[PDB]
Amino acid sequence: QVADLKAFSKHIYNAYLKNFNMTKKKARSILTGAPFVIHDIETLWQAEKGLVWLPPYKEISVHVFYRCQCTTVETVRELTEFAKSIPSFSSLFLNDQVTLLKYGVHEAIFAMLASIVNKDGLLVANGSGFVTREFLRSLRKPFSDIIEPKFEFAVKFNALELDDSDLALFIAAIILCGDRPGLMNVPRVEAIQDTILRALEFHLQANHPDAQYLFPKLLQKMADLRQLVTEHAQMMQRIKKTETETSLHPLLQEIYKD
Amino acid sequence: DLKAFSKHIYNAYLKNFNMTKKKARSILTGKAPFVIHDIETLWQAEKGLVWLPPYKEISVHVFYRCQCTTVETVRELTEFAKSIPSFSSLFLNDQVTLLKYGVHEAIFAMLASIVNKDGLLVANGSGFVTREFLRSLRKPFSDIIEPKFEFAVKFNALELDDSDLALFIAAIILCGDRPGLMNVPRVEAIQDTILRALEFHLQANHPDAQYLFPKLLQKMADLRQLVTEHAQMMQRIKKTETETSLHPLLQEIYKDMY
Ligand SMILES: CCCCCCOc1ccc(C[C@H](CC)C(=O)O)cc1CNC(=O)c1ccc(C(F)(F)F)cc1
Ligand SMILES: CCCCCCOc1ccc(C[C@H](CC)C(=O)O)cc1CNC(=O)c1ccc(C(F)(F)F)cc1
Ligand SMILES: CCCCCCCO[C@@H]1O[C@H](CO)[C@@H](O)[C@H](O)[C@H]1O
Ligand SMILES: CCCCCCCO[C@@H]1O[C@H](CO)[C@@H](O)[C@H](O)[C@H]1O
Repeated sequence: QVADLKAFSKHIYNAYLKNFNMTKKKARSILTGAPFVIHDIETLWQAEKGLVWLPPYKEISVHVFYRCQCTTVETVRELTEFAKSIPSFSSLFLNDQVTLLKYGVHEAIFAMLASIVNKDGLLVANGSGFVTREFLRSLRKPFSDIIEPKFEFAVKFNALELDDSDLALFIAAIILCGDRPGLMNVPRVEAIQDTILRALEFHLQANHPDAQYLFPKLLQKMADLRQLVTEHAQMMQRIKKTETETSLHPLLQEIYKD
Repeated sequence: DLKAFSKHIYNAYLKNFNMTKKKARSILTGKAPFVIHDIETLWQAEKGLVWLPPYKEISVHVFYRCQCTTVETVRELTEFAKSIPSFSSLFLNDQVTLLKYGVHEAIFAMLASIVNKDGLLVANGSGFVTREFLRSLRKPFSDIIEPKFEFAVKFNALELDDSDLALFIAAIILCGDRPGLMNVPRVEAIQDTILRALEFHLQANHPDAQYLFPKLLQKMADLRQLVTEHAQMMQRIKKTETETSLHPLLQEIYKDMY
């Protein structure tokens, strides 16, 4: 058990290093010293005009909302490849894999957004841009509702000071979740998750030897993320109800379908 | 390119399907399987001569063995599909949608390879269960059997070989009008490529065949009707035979078929 955990953790980290475009290590070097700062309409237009970088244009709040969907779609592709590299995730039947991804990606996305964020804003477009928290909060309701809860979570999450190797096991535990609706092989997914959680506590003891209560704090963060996604899906429902001209990407339609 | 397309599909077929039609026709012709034709021969077959939920009765036992072969063939069809150009490029939920509505059409076409008018090869060709015995099972279980033999005899009269079947099965899976497909234009495009490859392949492989390609297009329509009728019998069995188990994968496949 103790010898198999270190190899397991290393395999998952490699799956992480191989599949995600931005690491917290890379992100943290960009945010400590250059990204083009986007803080109003004019700089946002600048960024789109090649300094940094879709359905037909409409308005600024809707354009940003569309760029949020695009990052989700791309992060889902990365999370799908990550999960496939996970031990025995690929042994599940394909429909169980889709179930885990469907109900797990947004929990993992919000955890991973914390890596590319500080209290003042968000790295965008491979870290070549930085969009400020203040500009994001200046958008129109209902679109601005979805913004600040994610910053409030990320600031508290970044306080735990996790690194990419911790995060790789954290995300894997989010995905391999046994109580997802419609899951076929519940005992098999619970088994995989228990191994990942075991590997995670072992990894934390070695990587953060002085850290107080870090494993149960992380388990609590997993419950916070489910609550965060719950509130986020509620706000997406309001956007769908009250902003009928605004489009939702087909993949997000499938994720949010009941 | 188009020959290369067919050769790639053919190799993914030989790589992923343990029993080929060539092999099956060698066994069934005589280049010798234990014949299962009644209760006693079936018992001998289970007692190591040839080879699950707890036993209930004979007709349910065979019904369970039918489910086991579907589960195993879905696994092979999943890997065959994942080896097809641009099937893997679809999103995973679209891949599952195609398999969900495609596997039984492919399964019934592929079962024709291991069948003659008298019965069916079982357990890697080591057994042969007679159409006679299968028809003699209790209703409602026996109802699922004879429409399949009817289809297969006529299907075998076209005298396809494994090279033809590989493209036929690929065309069945990559099917653009499956319910709930996300990227219909991309699936329709892949299907059109397979079908053009098949037309081209049948020209070379069956030069003297008359109307073979449109006959095969008609067999694909016949397969879809055979599966609709089969799905209705399966739902009636779940209604009237509450003690009989249905494998979870089959529960998920038949959940929304009418
Ligand atoms: C740590 C918290 C950061 C909070 C910021 C809000 O970020 C988000 C909130 C919610 C979602 C979930 C989506 C909603 C459609 C889903 O439902 O899938 C995604 C993002 C990700 N946003 C971006 O990456 C982003 C934002 C702006 C721009 C730009 F440059 F245009 F301004 C470019 C990219
Ligand atoms: C012309 C083609 C063949 C026709 C014969 C009927 O065969 C079938 C009909 C319907 C299905 C679809 C399933 C049903 C649950 C689904 O709904 O998925 C599968 C089979 C495949 N049967 C077997 O392989 C089989 C049968 C008997 C035994 C044995 F030895 F125990 F008696 C062992 C294996
Ligand atoms: C192994 C490939 C064949 C799998 C076929 C079974 C697919 O079932 C479907 O899986 C989906 C989750 O992914 C659910 O949303 C659907 O409710 C369910 O019907
Ligand atoms: C790309 C991996 C992430 C996919 C997440 C979205 C999955 O959507 C679900 O796909 C299933 C078909 O497979 C359908 O049965 C469900 O109705 C649908 O909600």
